[PDB]
Amino acid sequence: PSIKLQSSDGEIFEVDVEIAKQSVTIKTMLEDLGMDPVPLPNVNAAILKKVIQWCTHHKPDDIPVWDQEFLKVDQGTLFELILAANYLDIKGLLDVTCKTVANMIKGKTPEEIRKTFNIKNDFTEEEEAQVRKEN
Amino acid sequence: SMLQRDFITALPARGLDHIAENILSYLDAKSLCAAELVCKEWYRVTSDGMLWKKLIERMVRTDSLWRGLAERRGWGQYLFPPNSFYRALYPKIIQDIETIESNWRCGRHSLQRIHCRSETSKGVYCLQYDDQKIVSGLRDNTIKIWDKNTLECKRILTGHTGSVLCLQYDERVIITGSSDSTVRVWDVNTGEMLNTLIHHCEAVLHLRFNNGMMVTCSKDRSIAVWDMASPTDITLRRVLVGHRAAVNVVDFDDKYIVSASGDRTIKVWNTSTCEFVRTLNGHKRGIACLQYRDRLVVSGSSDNTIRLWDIECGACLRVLEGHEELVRCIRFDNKRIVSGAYDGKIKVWDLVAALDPRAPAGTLCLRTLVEHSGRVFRLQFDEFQIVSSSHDDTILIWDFLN
Amino acid sequence: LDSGIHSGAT
Ligand SMILES: O=C(O)c1cccc(NC(=O)c2ccc(C(F)(F)F)[nH]c2=O)c1Oc1ccccc1F
Ligand SMILES: O=C(O)c1cccc(NC(=O)c2ccc(C(F)(F)F)[nH]c2=O)c1Oc1ccccc1F
Repeated sequence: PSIKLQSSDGEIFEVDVEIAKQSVTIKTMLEDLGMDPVPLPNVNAAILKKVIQWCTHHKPDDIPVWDQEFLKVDQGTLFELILAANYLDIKGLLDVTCKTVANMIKGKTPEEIRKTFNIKNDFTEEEEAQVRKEN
Repeated sequence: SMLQRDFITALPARGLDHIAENILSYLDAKSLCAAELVCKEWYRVTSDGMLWKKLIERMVRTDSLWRGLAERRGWGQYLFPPNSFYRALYPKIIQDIETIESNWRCGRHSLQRIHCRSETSKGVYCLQYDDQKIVSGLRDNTIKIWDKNTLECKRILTGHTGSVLCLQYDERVIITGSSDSTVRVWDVNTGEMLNTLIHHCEAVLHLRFNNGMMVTCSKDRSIAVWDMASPTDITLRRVLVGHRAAVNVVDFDDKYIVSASGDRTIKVWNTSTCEFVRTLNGHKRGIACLQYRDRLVVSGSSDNTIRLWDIECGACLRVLEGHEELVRCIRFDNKRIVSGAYDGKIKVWDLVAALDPRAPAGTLCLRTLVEHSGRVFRLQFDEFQIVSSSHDDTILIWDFLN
Repeated sequence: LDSGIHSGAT
């Protein structure tokens, strides 16, 4: 069977129920609340289509090659994917995106991390030296 | 879509602190230090998130070395005190690992010696230990259980009419094999004899059990595979034949049963079907000892050598030379091989180096340990210690943590 | 040899 998903824009997606129920949130709205279509006020059409594509392909240990290519997006889009995976309760998608952010942090100096994420250093000289002394 | 985004500030700002904490939980220690110095909010997320406590907990969960030191040093008391305590504790644990690894490499150790005080026939053929006790099988036909801390004898189990040659225990039973050709099952708590298996025609030289099944092997050149529904309900499943001499040792997992014999061969059997798989040739004399886990088989032989094998293709990956007499017992973990010989000597080998075909042979034996005055019959070890037993009627505890 | 192991000799 197919279930209609309704994005925050209003665009409706026809998705197989087995793919839709990878979202625990959508599964609850189907099984416990008996809702058709499934409104998703927190997910726009662009991210929802991206999420459906990920869910169909994963009908995940660490990050495979397909997921790395799937996550070759800007940090704003990666942020929106984390939010959608949280809102929809897709543990697999939340794990791969969070591991991806950690991979952008590891093996870098603090200044290299700042440059990666466009972060301004707001420590005072005394505070930074103290944090540096304690590690 | 924004080009860049401060995930670690943005997530707590919207009430999703745990997601930001989960991202940082993937970091190694040095990257966690780097994250601390990114900006004030990144520091607050790691601190309010107790990231250093979580890093130490993840290590305790995934590394027996960290797990063992948490118990032995007592800082595991605080796991599962502010964040700064765990940040300051982490380097103390690191240097504590490095002092232990240095002690293994240099053989700095303390020594405890149990005199088993055998009245007539001296010698300790087999042993297994935990943090509470050492269970030992003796040439005087008894099993003696020693307190790991006080070294005193807490229980003597009698019933065998010959030497206790092999043993293993879990949380419910001790199982022993003997020169009297029987296998016996004992209550590990009370010592009560629960079952006796009459089957082998000659001495039961080795046994292993796990997850409801047991393999026994004998001087009668056979292996017996048993199904254990309970300590009192043990059924013979299959008899494996094919060895042309005494079967001195047997080990197994869910994939394979591995046996080795005076006939100079190791034989591989399918655990599920008990069908023969392959013969490992290479040792020039009989094989006295063996351990198998994952894909690795390690064997010791009367030819004075140790051989490493891959179970799937049967290839010998490395020959270890150095022992001056028969290699009588051998164990390995993720880091080391520890072997004992007929000349009373114990050798520690670098397993990672031994599995690298580029490493030279002279760099493989880390140390030789000489404190037994007779043949070394059995040993077991972990990250911190070796426990060994000998024909000299002693059990030694070599402790590499000071 | 000890009682725990045996060779392939007769
Ligand atoms: O080398 C092995 O690892 C090996 C391992 C187990 C058994 C044998 N072999 C024999 O027990 C054997 C018995 C009888 C005959 C006979 F009658 F045909 F001449 N040949 C034989 O080889 C092995 O081989 C040799 C061992 C010793 C010397 C030469 C060998 F090659
Ligand atoms: O080459 C030899 O003819 C040879 C010559 C002298 C001594 C030995 N053997 C041993 O003294 C010996 C003692 C203990 C063990 C044991 F327990 F580990 F399995 N194995 C051994 O082989 C020899 O070897 C074999 C002889 C007979 C059969 C199989 C052998 F390989």
